[PDB]
Amino acid sequence: IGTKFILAEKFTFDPLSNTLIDKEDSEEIIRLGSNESRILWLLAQRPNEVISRNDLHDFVWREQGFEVDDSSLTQAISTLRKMLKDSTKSPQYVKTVPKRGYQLIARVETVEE
Repeated sequence: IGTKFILAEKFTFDPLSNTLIDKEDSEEIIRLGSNESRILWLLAQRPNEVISRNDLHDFVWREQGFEVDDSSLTQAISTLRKMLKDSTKSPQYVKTVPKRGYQLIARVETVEE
């Protein structure tokens, strides 16, 4: 329902507004793209589960909404990694599973509804 979460105890994420605000820098606010938010939505609906490209497609196919096509899955993941300021060579907050999809490792702390 757009419940606010803190990611990785480093960033405050508002799914409702689709924005990420760095806890260490309140002036640093990054807007999240359509498919980029679709990923985190599926992760919110499937905590601790790997989200595939087919899963993303399923979300798009569901409801009466349409895909804006801001970016691909992998591209959206790259953006998410940048937004969370994760490691390039060995990310510790975003996990990639070969031939399965992607899974968020960042700790998810409930803030408010």
